[PDB]
Amino acid sequence: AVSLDRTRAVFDGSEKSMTLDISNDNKQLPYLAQAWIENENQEKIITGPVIATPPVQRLEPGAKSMVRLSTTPDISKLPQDRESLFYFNLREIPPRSEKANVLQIALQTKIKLFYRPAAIKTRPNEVWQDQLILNKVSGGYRIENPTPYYVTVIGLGGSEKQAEEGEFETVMLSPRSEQTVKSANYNTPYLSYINDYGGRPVLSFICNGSRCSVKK
Amino acid sequence: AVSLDRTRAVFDGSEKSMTLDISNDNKQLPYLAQAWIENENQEKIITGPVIATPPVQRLEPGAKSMVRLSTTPDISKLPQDRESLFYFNLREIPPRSEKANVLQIALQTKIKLFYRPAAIKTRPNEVWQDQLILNKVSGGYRIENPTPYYVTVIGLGGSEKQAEEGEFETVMLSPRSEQTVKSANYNTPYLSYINDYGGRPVLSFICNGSRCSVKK
Amino acid sequence: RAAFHGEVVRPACTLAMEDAWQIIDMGETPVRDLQNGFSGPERKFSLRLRNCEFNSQGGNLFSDSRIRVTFDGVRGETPDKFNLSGQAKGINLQIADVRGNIARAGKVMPAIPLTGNEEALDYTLRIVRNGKKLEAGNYFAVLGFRVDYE
Amino acid sequence: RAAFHGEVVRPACTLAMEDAWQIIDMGETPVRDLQNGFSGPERKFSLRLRNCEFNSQGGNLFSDSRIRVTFDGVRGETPDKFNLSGQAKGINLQIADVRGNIARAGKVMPAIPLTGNEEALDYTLRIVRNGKKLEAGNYFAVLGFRVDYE
Ligand SMILES: [Co+2]
Repeated sequence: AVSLDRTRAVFDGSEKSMTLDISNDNKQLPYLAQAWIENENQEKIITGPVIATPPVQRLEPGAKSMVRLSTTPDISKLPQDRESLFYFNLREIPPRSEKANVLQIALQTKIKLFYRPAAIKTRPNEVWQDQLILNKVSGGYRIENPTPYYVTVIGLGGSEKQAEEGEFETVMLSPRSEQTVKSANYNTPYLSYINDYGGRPVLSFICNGSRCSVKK
Repeated sequence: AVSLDRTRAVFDGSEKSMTLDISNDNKQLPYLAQAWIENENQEKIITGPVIATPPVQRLEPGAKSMVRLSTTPDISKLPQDRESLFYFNLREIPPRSEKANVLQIALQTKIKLFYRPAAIKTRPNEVWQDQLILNKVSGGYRIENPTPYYVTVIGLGGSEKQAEEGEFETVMLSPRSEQTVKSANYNTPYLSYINDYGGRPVLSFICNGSRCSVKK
Repeated sequence: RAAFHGEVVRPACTLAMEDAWQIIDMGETPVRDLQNGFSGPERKFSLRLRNCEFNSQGGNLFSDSRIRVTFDGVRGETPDKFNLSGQAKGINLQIADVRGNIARAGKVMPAIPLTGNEEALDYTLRIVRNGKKLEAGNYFAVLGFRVDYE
Repeated sequence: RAAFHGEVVRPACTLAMEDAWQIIDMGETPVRDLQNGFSGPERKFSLRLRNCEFNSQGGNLFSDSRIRVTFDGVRGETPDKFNLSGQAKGINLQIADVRGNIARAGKVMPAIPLTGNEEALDYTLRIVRNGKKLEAGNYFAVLGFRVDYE
């Protein structure tokens, strides 16, 4: 019943807080909504450096509200030249029915929360994902992410259609890192990723030996 | 040579400052760029409540830079339940040529700068312009703007195409105000306005006697 | 449409079910079926995920692994069972997707292609034994359906 | 194209001219033409406004009054003339749009339909008398072309 307005959140480190719109889409009953944050290892945190308010709130049927994300002083301890990963959680508490022998479902929404320090703030629609490099190796590719942002790769094939629809085990590369993915070899590999807006652009790559980089 | 990234600026009163990207599009010569703010009556202000930095800066050929807008403490004195109008100015100073008998052109860009207090902050793509009301009178219409925002009307005709292309003397309504516009009578008037993004949406109106309101 | 406009993002999915309480009626404790060595009757329940453009040209968020779903609850007798609350004793819950994959508490469900091109996730539950003495009585269970977004 | 993306706004126009110095050569002081009671020869100069999608389906920012242009400078002898700098004496500047409308310092130019569907604003200037004794010599003038956005 309770839903969130986005599939990922980017916290602009140049501001003190931001808000996320939530909504009880059930127009008959009231639902409660709890929110909390988790660190990069999906472990719950309560005292900072990022807090969510309110932790719990009642939503009347069809009601709209929001959850505010704010930082504590300790936020400054995070790296300022790369993103830091957190997770935002919105779990509903359905109205208690006293029906016998029933099962009740409570939705929990968990999205990535990227803390993006001011030094690497981006302009709307900026594209850094085109800096990825694919290195052919046994079994597939070793993808390199030299950028200061997390990059979520959702597709990799021999064509655009294949990158968007081909079966691929989603993987997320931390800033300045590299990971290996099992994959068939592709003459001109195409790669798809998820951007800040929940969109899925496709990138065209060109190879030279075992090293592939984005079409200039 | 020097250009600005937008045709209007909205200063979110919930933040302390914002930046505007500028650019020397001349790839051969260096141009200087001065920036300043003006109040609602287009009179220059220098000490606040809104300041532009830097006031002057040198731009190498093809160089990109920006101007930062920030508020002073006096900003709090402005109304918090409606927008306040300012103007942002970007005037270039072309490189001095010492050619005889010449005329040199220096572009000056002047855009509206809407200070939007936190209490009336808006969500992306929010539409309040559909709250306008048209009242038929001698010569044309008396347009009412009951919203807390400035509304710039650029079109008014008997059809969508007429609202977008018809000849119309652009007018801007201050928050909570009304103005009269000379116009022919239209069975189902259509009105066009300019939004925060420089876009020009069209609104469909329905009349009842002399009072017309947006199609429900 | 408009060439110039504000930020537009994909919202997260909102979960909907036939019942406004997001409840699945399990029926009286199937003692007869249980004692005979079987499991209680199956109860279907569909979870519709809306407002998130769940379906795309050639797939959907779930099948393509763009979202990962997990049923959260208390493990029962075996990893393939969920514990139940209430007076009743001797019974556990079991959940399976449209291909027979049995859900394990806190363990992600395998991505699989959907059928019917419906914008919904269909599951089936049934009551099973937990290795304890059967004791009829009302039972209850609140399960968390967690959607992790990539 | 993309259904989900960041804010995209119409940028302001960037002014471009044939000369990298954004200069118009006026030629030697036309004493002959002046003394004869005429005005110096005409010099055309086009101002191209780019990057702002100047042209639309059935119009353009200028003709539709979406932007207003004004030539800023020092008033000369009459409101229809601009003062000139330099050694020369006895001369003023005059600017006119494609229909003969003479620009007045700090006064907005009238909106009019454009010809050629070109994404440019074309003006014509010429030297005129200012009611003072003619004194040949180099002259100069920096004029501001102000674009106010609605
Ligand atoms: Co768009």
